[PDB]
Amino acid sequence: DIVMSQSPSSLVVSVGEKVTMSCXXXXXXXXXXXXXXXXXWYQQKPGQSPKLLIYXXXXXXXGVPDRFTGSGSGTDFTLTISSVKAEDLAVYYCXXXXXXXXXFGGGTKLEIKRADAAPTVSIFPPSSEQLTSGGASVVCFLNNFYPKDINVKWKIDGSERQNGVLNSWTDQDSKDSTYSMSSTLTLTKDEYERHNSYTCEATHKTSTSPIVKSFNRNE
Amino acid sequence: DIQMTQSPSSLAVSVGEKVTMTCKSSQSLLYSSNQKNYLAWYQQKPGQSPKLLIFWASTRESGVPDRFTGSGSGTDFPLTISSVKAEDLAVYFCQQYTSYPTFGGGTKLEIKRADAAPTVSIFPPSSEQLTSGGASVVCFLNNFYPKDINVKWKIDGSERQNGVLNSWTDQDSKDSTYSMSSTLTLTKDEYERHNSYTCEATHKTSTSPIVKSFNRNE
Amino acid sequence: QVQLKESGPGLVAPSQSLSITCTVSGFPLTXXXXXWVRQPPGKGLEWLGXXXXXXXXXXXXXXXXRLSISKDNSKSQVFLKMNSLQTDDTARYYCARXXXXXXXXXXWGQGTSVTVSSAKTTPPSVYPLAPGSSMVTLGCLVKGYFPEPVTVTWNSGSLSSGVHTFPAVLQSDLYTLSSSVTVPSSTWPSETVTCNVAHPASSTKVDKKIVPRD
Amino acid sequence: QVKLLESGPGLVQPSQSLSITCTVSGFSLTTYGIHWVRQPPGKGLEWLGVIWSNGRIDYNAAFISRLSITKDNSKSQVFFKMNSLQDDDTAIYYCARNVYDSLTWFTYWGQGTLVTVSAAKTTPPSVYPLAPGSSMVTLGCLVKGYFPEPVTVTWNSGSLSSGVHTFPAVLQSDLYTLSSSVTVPSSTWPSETVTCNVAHPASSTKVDKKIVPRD
Amino acid sequence: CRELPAQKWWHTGALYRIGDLQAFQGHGAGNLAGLKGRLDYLSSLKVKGLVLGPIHKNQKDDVAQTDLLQIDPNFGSKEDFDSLLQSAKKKSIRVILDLTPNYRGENSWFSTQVDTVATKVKDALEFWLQAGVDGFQVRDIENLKDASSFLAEWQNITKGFSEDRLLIAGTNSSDLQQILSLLESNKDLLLTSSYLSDSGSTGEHTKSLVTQYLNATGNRWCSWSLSQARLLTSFLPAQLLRLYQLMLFTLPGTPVFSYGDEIGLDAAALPGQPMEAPVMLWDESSFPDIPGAVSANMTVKGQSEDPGSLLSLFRRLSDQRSKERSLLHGDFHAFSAGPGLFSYIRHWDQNERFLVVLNFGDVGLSAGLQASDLPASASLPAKADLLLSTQPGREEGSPLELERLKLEPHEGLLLRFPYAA
Ligand SMILES: *[C@@H]1O[C@H](CO)[C@@H](O[C@@H]2O[C@H](CO)[C@@H](O)[C@H](O)[C@H]2NC(C)=O)[C@H](O)[C@H]1NC(C)=O
Ligand SMILES: *[C@@H]1O[C@H](CO)[C@@H](O)[C@H](O)[C@H]1NC(C)=O
Ligand SMILES: *[C@@H]1O[C@H](CO)[C@@H](O)[C@H](O)[C@H]1NC(C)=O
Ligand SMILES: *[C@@H]1O[C@H](CO)[C@@H](O)[C@H](O)[C@H]1NC(C)=O
Repeated sequence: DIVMSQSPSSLVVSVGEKVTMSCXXXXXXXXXXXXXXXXXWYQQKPGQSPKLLIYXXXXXXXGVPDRFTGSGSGTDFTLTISSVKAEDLAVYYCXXXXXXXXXFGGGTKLEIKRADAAPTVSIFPPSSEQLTSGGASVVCFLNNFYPKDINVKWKIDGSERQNGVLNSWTDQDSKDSTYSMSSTLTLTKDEYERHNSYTCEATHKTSTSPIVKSFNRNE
Repeated sequence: DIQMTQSPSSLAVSVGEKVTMTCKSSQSLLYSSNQKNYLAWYQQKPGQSPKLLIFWASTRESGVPDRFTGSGSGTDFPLTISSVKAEDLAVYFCQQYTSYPTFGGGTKLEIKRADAAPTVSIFPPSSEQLTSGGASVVCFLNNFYPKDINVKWKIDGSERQNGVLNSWTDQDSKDSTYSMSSTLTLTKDEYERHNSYTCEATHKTSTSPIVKSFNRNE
Repeated sequence: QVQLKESGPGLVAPSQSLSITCTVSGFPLTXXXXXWVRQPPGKGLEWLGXXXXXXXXXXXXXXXXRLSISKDNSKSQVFLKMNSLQTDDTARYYCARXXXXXXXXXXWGQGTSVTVSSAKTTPPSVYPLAPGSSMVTLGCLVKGYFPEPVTVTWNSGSLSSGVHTFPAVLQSDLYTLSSSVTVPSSTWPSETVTCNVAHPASSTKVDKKIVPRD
Repeated sequence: QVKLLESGPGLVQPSQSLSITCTVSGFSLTTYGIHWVRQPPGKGLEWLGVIWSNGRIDYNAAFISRLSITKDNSKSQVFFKMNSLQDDDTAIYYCARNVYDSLTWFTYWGQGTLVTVSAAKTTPPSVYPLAPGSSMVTLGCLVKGYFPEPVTVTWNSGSLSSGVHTFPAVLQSDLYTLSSSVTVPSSTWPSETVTCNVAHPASSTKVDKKIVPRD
Repeated sequence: CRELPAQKWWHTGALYRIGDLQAFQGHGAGNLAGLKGRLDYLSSLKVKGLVLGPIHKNQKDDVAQTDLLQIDPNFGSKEDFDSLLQSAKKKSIRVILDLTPNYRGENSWFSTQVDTVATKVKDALEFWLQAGVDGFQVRDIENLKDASSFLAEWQNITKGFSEDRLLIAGTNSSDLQQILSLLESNKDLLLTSSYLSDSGSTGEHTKSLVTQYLNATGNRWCSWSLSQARLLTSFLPAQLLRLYQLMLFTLPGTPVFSYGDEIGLDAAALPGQPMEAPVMLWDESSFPDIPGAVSANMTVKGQSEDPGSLLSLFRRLSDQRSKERSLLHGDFHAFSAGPGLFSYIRHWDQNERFLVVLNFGDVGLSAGLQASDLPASASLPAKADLLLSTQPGREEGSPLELERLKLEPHEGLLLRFPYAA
């Protein structure tokens, strides 16, 4: 059967920097009886189905913005975009089209290069509805920052809490090309109520100062 | 699909002499089962749509004088003119038969000539136009050969540059001269704010500016 | 237009068989060929088969012994019957149409997930989030659920721009997630802000409006 | 004999339709093909599709079905229909004819039709007399304020043609404006009445202006 | 066991249609006597007959001067024609004539005063049958009013003088309730229509369109053609042109081509040629109006030397049509198969059996042969020795197992397996 390999795994590309990726096939996909080529590119934004872009290696589908001009022939092909837009972060598969067990490609990750922005940290206390249950969990969002590599740290009454940490990154954003992250520290009823101050610390790449929003139980 | 690269963009040759207009293409034009090569040439006189000159790369159409004949075989071929006349000033075409997408481009013929001092004529605006609020004094510069000439408008002895549109003509079929209009555009208020309006000629054939002017009180 | 509705995601116990539905519209089904693919998240995409207008299947050789593609021509829906549901069948299946005998999968469906473990279907527990002491953000915490898909939409789609739903993370047989939406300060004590927890595979929809703190 | 004349509208707006009818006067269509060949002015020629004697219709490779040329032997009219025009297709469109079966273009219509595509309105021009103020004495004549180029100006309706010159029109303020000059013998000018005759077909305004010698 | 049903002369091979004789053999020589060097060429394709274009004298739309009994003198003379008929039996190739009176007007039957036209052609049958020619052809009988009542006596007289003649009718309406409403009592005539014309965008209806026709016909003898007077390539892509002469030959019926389609002649991408009648390209001197649109491989003298052509296929598929017995008059069984293809069998008890599998898709489908329905007198063996493949790249002579077959995209097959039972 045909082997579909995908050469670039991830891509940082600035706004308007001519995305170019490639995919390699096992045998030729250029049948020398119709003298055409058979490959196909699929685009999937996070949370959606994939979408058809190119069929027979050179055509554009109905209803496509024409920044996408894929090319190549033989055992290697190239998807070439002229310039990216705000909504082009997706995954891009290649496909065999002329075979029996139509094997898709591996996948790639396109992310956009952008300037460095700082979070807006907000920590919220557990509601009385959860404290009705005897449960407690403190929530600390981190919104709209471009550096992916980040450090969250927690402290209880100033004393550092290292355990109980649940992390949640998100995808890159569709508009400002930023990431996001929450942090939930879930504790029991009285282990919450045996301590007063709770400290959520955001250690980021954009600044040396940890933006630390914090609160106390009696506050 | 064949493309027809004609070699000269233009050619300047005085009367009685011989020129070569060639064209180059991709493919062999000789259909090998015959011995002919499929080809044409066209003559576009200015203002008119063209007519035939030559079919089948070496013939004449009926009613065309034999100063022109075509030669060449295969891919590269000239026209040649055995002597050039005064009326033969035109644009020459290479056009195609062999594949079905047919055409090529057009070259230009120009001609060398004895130089000519121009004839300058000025015209003040009318009772009809200045009634309609617009002021445009115009000047005519007829009958000169050497193509680059500079008209100079002046208002009260001072050089005026703005408000003037220029327009040349083509080289004439009979005497091979040129003719040029310069159209000053201003307001009737600025028109009546002066007396002297001056038309000056900067030409090659001498260095004296052949002047035409009039005062508005006249 | 090409519109392809599905069941959304469902849950069955392992080593079983189930009907995964794909109700289509906007075109007569006999004029095209509906196909299905398989994707587990964080992995590649895999194709398994294709039915046709004459109820004829040409299945793939890899997933051959454990598929069963069929069709209902009358109700404009292509079914699928999995069987012997093992661990790593937890994945996504898209019912994707294509041009007839061309294999150009253009119109895809919304896709469905499938889960096979013997844990129970449980309704989620909801917690609104009121801030501490301009542009401010609000949240809506949901914990304790294991039917997998949840879409939460604020005020029935009234606020839509600055919403970032965070992904669901599993711990102790239950998933949880966090909502996030940045609303100007003039709106929250004055307007309607109601987190609406729509849970399809529990068939439950709960709305929670955030009252201010004390 | 072999005589052509065609009927074009002159100017249509961007992204609109067109209809050129070449009424072949003198010879029957059913043995000679009819092409169409366009020319943006000052530039090269570019092919448009033919209609053969049968009814077989061709087009160019650059556009297969943008064009639609229909032949009708009812009144010897050859219809032309192009759709989705732009300002990059302002050109001379003219009729043509082949030598019997191959592509030697035997004639063309010698005039043609100059069609340009813009959003501006065709305005009727304004003619202005030019007699000199203060041998051989040169006269001229202005016409002013018109959008389509076809305007032509003749002197005593083509009586003198040798000593005359006519200048091309220049676009300014959405208005083309030309003049035409003529060397006039001094035995004629205050004695023979000079008649400037302006003809604009797109405005369909044929007005004649006798040139008065000045005061 | 089995006593053989009798073989007439036109089940045993192919027809051939020529519309414009002046367009066939090239310009200038538009004579009937000219096409006698070409009859050596038509015995290379070994067709078992041809219908010749309408040569009766016919002023366009004129009733009083339109006579079916003498040759229009553009084509030669009457005594030229008896040299044609006599020389044609040197190669055992029959001749059939058109008998539509109008063929230069639009309506080919003079819709006003219908019965005098039929009265004219009724006498015209007798003279040409005494002239020694064998077979006629009428086109656009739906333009003729009440065509079934007139189809009787024209069939009756051409069965009268002998029973080795032929009478081909034609129509355009592709609805089955019109088509077999002609063959309901009139059974001993061939018919060609536009029934297989409307392909559903590269052949999606075709596997139903053969089978529904071949079932509703009650398994008589019929005739397989795309249309009554037009070429193959004026309906199809040029990529399907090797997957219909495979189907049009091994079906149970009379193959009715036109001229030039053994090249796959393209009426499009040839300017100056009409839609009804291009010129046939014997070599490069066949079209000197333009040297460009004529390539090297669009000619007979391009394809006669390459074995991977369309013509070189057509010189090895008609040869199998007239020769082997099961493709002559055998029985047709189309078993069920995969999603987007079409396949069948032909068997004749102890003779060779021929297995056909086509591929109307556009992908590299693997052939799922899901038969299970045949009699055990003719069912699938393990291997078949691969007679013919429309696209080069395989053996043509190797035994291949059936359930691991792996068709190429747009490739049909010819598989020959013996009795072995
Ligand atoms: C199929 O044949 C029918 C029957 O002749 C055609 O329809 C007629 O066309 C003629 C043309 O002159 C008209 O006068 C008739 O009025 C039409 N109708 C009938 C009921 O006779 C039809 O055009 C043909 N269609 C095709 C695709 O070949
Ligand atoms: C026409 O056919 C019928 C049916 O066989 C037959 O009875 C009749 O005699 C035939 N007509 C003539 C003139 O023989
Ligand atoms: C032919 O088809 C019809 C309907 O498709 C069916 O009823 C009939 O039985 C078929 N003929 C035979 C001989 O099976
Ligand atoms: C003949 O070969 C040429 C390539 O030289 C190709 O373009 C053309 O399509 C071929 N003819 C046909 C009928 O396919």
